[PDB]
Amino acid sequence: DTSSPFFCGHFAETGSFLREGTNVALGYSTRSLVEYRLPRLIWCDGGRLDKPGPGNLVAGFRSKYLNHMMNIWTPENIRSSLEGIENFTWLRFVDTSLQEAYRASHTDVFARAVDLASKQNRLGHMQIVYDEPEDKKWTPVHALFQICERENPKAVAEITTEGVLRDLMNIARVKYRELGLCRLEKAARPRASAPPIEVVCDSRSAVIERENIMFHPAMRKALFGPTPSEIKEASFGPRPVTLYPPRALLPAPDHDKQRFTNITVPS
Amino acid sequence: GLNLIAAHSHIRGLGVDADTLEPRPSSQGLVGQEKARKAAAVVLEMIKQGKIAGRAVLIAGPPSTGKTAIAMGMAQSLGQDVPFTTLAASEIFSLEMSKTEALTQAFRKSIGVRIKEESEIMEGEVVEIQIDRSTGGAKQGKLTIKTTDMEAIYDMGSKMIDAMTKERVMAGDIISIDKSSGKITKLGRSYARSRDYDAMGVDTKFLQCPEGELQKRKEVVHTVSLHEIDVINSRTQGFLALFSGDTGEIRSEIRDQINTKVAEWKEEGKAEIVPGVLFIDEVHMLDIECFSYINRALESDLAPIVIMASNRGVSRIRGTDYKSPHGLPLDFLDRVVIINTHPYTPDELRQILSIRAQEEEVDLTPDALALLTKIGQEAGLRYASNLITTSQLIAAKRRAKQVGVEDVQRSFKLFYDPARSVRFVQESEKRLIGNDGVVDF
Amino acid sequence: HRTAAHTHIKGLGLNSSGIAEKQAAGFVGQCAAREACGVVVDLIKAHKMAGRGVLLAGGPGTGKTALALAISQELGTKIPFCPITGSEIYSTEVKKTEVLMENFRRAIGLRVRETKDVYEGEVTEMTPEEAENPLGGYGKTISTLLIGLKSARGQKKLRLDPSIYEAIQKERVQVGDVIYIETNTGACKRVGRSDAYATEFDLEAEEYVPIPKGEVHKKKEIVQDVTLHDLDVANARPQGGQDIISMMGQLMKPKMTEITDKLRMEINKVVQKYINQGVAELIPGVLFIDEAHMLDIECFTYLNKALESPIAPIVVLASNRGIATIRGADDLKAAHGIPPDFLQRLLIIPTHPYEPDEIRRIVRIRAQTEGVQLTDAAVDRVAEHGVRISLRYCLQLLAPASILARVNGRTQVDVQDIAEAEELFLDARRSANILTSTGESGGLHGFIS
Amino acid sequence: HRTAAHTHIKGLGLNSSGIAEKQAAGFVGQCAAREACGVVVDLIKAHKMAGRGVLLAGGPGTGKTALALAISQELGTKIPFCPITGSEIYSTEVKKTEVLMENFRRAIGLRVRETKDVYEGEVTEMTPEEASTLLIGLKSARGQKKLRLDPSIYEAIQKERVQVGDVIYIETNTGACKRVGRSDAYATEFDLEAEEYVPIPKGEVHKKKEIVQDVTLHDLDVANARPQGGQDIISMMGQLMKPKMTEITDKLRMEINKVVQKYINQGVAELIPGVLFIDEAHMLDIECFTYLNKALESPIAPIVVLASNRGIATIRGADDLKAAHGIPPDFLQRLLIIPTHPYEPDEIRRIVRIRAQTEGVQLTDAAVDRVAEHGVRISLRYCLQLLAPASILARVNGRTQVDVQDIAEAEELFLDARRSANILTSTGESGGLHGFIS
Ligand SMILES: Nc1ncnc2c1ncn2[C@@H]1O[C@H](COP(=O)(O)OP(=O)(O)O)[C@@H](O)[C@H]1O
Ligand SMILES: Nc1ncnc2c1ncn2[C@@H]1O[C@H](COP(=O)(O)OP(=O)(O)O)[C@@H](O)[C@H]1O
Ligand SMILES: Nc1ncnc2c1ncn2[C@@H]1O[C@H](COP(=O)(O)OP(=O)(O)O)[C@@H](O)[C@H]1O
Repeated sequence: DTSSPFFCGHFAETGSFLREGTNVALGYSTRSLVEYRLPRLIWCDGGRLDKPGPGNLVAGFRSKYLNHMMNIWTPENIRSSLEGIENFTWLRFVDTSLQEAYRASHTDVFARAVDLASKQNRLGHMQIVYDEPEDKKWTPVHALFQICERENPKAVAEITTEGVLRDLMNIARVKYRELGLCRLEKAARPRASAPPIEVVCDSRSAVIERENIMFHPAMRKALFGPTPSEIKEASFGPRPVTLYPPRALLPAPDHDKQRFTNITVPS
Repeated sequence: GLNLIAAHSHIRGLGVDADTLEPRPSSQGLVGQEKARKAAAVVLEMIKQGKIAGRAVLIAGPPSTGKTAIAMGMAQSLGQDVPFTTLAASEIFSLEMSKTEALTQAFRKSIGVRIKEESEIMEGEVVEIQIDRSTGGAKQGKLTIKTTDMEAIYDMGSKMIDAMTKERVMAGDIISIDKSSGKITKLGRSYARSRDYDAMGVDTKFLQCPEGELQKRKEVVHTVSLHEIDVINSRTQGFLALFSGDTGEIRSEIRDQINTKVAEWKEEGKAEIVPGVLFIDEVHMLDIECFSYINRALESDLAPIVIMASNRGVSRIRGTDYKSPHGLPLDFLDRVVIINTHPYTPDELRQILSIRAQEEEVDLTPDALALLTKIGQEAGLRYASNLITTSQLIAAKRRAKQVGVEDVQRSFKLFYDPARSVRFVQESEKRLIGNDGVVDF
Repeated sequence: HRTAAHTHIKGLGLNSSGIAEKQAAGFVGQCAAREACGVVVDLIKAHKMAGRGVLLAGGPGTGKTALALAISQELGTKIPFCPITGSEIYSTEVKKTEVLMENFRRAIGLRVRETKDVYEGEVTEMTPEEAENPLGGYGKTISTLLIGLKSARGQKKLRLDPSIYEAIQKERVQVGDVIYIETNTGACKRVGRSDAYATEFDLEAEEYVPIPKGEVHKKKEIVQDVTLHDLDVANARPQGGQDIISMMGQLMKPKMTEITDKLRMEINKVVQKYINQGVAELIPGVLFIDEAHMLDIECFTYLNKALESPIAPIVVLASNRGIATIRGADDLKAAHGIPPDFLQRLLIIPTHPYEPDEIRRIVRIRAQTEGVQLTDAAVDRVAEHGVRISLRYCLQLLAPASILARVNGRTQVDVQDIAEAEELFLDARRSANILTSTGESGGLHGFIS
Repeated sequence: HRTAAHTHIKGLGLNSSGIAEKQAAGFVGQCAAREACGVVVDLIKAHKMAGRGVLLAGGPGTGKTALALAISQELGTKIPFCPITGSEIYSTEVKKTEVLMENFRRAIGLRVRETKDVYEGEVTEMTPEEASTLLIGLKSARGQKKLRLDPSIYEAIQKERVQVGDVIYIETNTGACKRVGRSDAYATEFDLEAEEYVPIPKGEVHKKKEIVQDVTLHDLDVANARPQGGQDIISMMGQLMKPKMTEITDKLRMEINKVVQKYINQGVAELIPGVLFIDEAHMLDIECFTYLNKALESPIAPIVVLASNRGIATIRGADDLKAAHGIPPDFLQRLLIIPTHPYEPDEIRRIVRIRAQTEGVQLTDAAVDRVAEHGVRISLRYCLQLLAPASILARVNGRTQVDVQDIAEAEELFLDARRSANILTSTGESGGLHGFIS
């Protein structure tokens, strides 16, 4: 006897079994019964303070002259204030650049995490290699102020012969695994699920904005991984090339039998 | 189904005349109160005018004298046109945000913008669908539909065939292809293809074919408040906030720009502003930090009319320590205009109990109604209005038809009125925990 | 199998004519409270209720919550009953009126039929089919599949969206894994390797299940018991579907949020749409607020508007206070801690103290409930302690007095065991007497005053 | 045109020599306060101000905020005016010495002139030239026109779904694009496509218009601190990732002053110093009159008009000192204090006439005396709130103008606070079942 939690949304019921015989196509028809009906003046034309259409004549000027001209993170407005007591004095010594800071001060928390996902750490390795009394604790001058990046006991701990400190830094995972909290059957589950509420606005621009925000294929690509065609064109080439999801940035689910769903199978 | 009989499910409007403003004594539920209902009629007729600011009318009066009744009458005598917003004054003290801003959102929720624009829709039973997916894809296809009058064939784009296999439109569905967007809301199933449906329940509703033409334009009228637009223009996809309360401190420049664009929409004739009603129930539960903002939110052009109800006499103001009439400061009592109510005469008590008896459909003998009026003279309306619901059930215990004196005298015997409860507390001091002592026999 | 404080209570013990017969189904005496509780129970089971106030007065140790468990065992299993306290609603994430409304909509139930549309198959050929992808930064994107499901009677070769492919992809479905695609959300739980690929020389510890018999496109109806607060939480924080809001919203930590008025009205209209289709059945319930005097005045203000709703469960308040001061404003005193304006809604049920024979009957019932048999002189001794000291003190002198009896090789409890357990284990009154007498001065052998 | 409590306030009503004249521009009397507020308006326009404080005395019922709205309509739409009450300074996300600086940075204005070159029209071709630059022909109903695009604005066109013949709206300067719809010449290509079929615009293709437009410095602070609006798509979660107000440090403001002075030295923008009107300043506690005494000494601070109606009251947050106006004498010496005296009985009738001809409610001279009687004997805010209900009692009973009888009915239908207090005390005598609960 299989089961699942209750579903609050509005799917599409199949008509009959004797019609769609072999070659059928599933459609993502999940919509919320809770709706929110907006006109095409507020949701599309000139009600949003971000959409730069006619009538909303401010949103182009305000976008340009607050994100690219009068901005204290554009590289021209950093290059004039980097020479002394001034405000971007410290930027030479943190392991960044002007383009690094300009990309870090405009993207999301998400896209900045994807940019962190393809940066090989090296200041932990300095403590492994450059570890002599004669070597006077060498740090690169363009990475000088990253002190806590440099002296880290974890980097030395991951190298030692006996793992007497690697059995202390992640003992939470060992205690969580040895209690059997991954093989234990999930006792509780939510009693109702629902898709997120969408706007019933009857323009094509609303459907374009919904399928570019609610789905937003850049985050889906950065979350699930690369296409196998991309893996073929990156692994049969003559030279090594990089990938924008360098690995599948989906986190490993901490429950082995039931991952990311609520569906229950009897046993 | 979600129309369970509450304590105000018998009020179907304010009940007054709309031609000479005379409070006729028994109509639409509100029975007995005359002067307060005429003043509420004057306030109601200056709400629908629109040519006045956000003013403040204070429904002051004793407990259980029909103040929430007058407010619910004004709520029912407007329909779903002018936005009425209830506000019990303890929804303001939140933790997701501050307190003055939680009050400002409740002011912005009651100023609607009403705009009317057209759509083009299609009714009709689908006769058949053919889709040329042959390895092929969603490229071309034919749709033959009909009403009772029309019948037509359409060819479909790729981003419509991808909407036809999305909703799985069968041969016999009653669909509504909104032409400007492309969504498909299946209104039901046609009866004439009842044989053609196998993967349905045994009990399944079936409609008829739509009557009239197949391609028509609707003049839908939407009305959304300024708080709606404020929460929409606050995040990336922020309207979910007004369904989950996760909105925070909204910056004031967004509210200023939306107050500018609503005026620019009004002057171009694209919009229309509807001032609503805000009912601050139990207004004495606000501290002076609230009144020092309501004193200035009732000044702008965009302010709804505030109706509010106070029970307390000379009482203390929260936040401070000094007493004042009605629990309100005097610099704020200069703003408000007060309607005083009165206690109820016994014949009005009898016919209010008669209306509350006819609402729940409980039969009463006149002797039991006389006894119930005699109880309501000494214990208030709420106790007798609960004795009705108790006495019907006690008559249903012993399989009777009409309630009588032998059941009202049991409901009065088991369930104490609060006067005898105060006497029970005063005569059972040593075991009930007053402040310090517990004595056990 | 653990005897709690309320185990002998099995109901009110009422006759056919609604008259309480004393010493029946757990209770002893207490006529005028149990008849009124029977009236409340039949008020619940008649559905003409949209918010009624029932107060249970009476001093501590007189059985206010024994009546509450009697009501909760008289209504049944399939009627919602939410017991809370007055200190439980003071939270740190939301305002306390949100916790009140969440309890009010925990106390309303709904019984809904659902038709799930499973695709229960064994994956035969899994091959992605990407689409055109010009220069836009993210690169290629898989847009179409050709997954072939193979049940026992008639296979099928179906085509998928990108989102249902991502639902597959976050489940790690290889070739051979049986699945059932749930075409309500889009979710698809892998069950295991099919038994046509079975091999005892294996290491992954997979669960081998046979091929699912029947048609690959099944359709099954179930019955579900969902409260309105479950629908509020479902539409508030979305955790269903295969988009990004409903996927990045189940990796974050869950927070209680403030479900506003508009969602609580729209879900009411959705439930009314369910009822008008002849599918769902509404079953209202009880909110039992024990210790209602701990609620401050900002909660009794909001209970007025919470009870003026056209759909609102019946409230049963318990308050063991006399003339006391309300927690919110410390300058108006009233009976029970209830404010004098909110008190008029309530149908106040009193509760009277006991008698020196009713204590004997309660001691006998409690002794034959826990499993401690004893003699009549010992019953008279425990009833003497019940008259002198307290009611729920003399019940607690039965659990050591069994054990000490098992110390002395006995089976039944005699006078000596209770005469020793009254000396080992003390009450509050004699402890306060020892406190006042011995604790004369603060110092080394004194008490911190 | 809907009536507020200050609809009839148009301006201060002064002479050319800065002397107030009675019954001018909506005011009645109140000479010295209007002369002092005229001097304040001239000080704001003179641009020799880096933090000045102006307090307005006088009890409730007198015209304190009418002077402030007179100043706000005397300056015009150009110079920014930020009215905030005291109670708005409290939040649950930031400290209350930061909402003051947010109001100071909302007060200062920065005016930029732009010449937006908009391009409405139907796409004729999408031709990639180099292998990069992609020409677009924008066909109007007056003629098509070639257009060479940057290789970064084309990646903003391409994110939008523009294929063959979609009408578009290209901003030339700011590079902002919107797809309006599919043109109606390509309407019936297929028969049930789903687009918004709009006609080709019957104007120019190249419309050149200029716009003067303001930016407050607080919007610069927020737009330079956190990413706002455009690419902030992770804010749809809501819990921790929403645009929560954050503690804008002094270093960020100290750099934004450098950047704005750079763009003022190029002659691009203009600077206009604004007005912060803090109303009911007793709600400001002593942990903010300490911070104002520092923050007004900046060389960038705007003028602050404080309003306070109290006498010798207790300063909030420190219960063991009394002071005039609820203002600490550490701070009260900074302020220029302007008195606001009460109203004579011959100066209430003119307020009744002006408030009556603002709402359109016309009435006889035998009723103006009765409204002035209620204005003298009770209050001024109450007598002005019987002109609007009595008109509702005028057109219902078959009349047009308001007589004595409608106001004699409205004084019984609409009781004030004083007679309600007398009914609350004397008539509501016993506290029982049918009594008030004190
Ligand atoms: N004029 C009236 N007509 C009918 N019922 C009334 C009237 N006035 C009061 N009631 C009833 O009396 C009860 C108390 O009214 P309510 O306004 O809730 O009291 P309070 O003003 O203390 O809130 C309500 O349940 C209402 O049904
Ligand atoms: N009528 C009764 N019959 C049997 N036991 C009772 C009765 N009334 C009270 N008790 C006992 O009193 C104890 C405490 O009662 P409780 O309801 O917790 O007191 P309070 O009313 O102070 O909450 C319970 O363990 C219960 O067994
Ligand atoms: N000189 C004046 N001319 C006309 N109306 C005035 C004048 N002064 C005050 N008022 C009236 O006073 C009311 C505003 O009082 P207000 O200044 O808000 O008092 P406070 O500042 O104490 O709150 C307005 O309704 C306005 O009509």
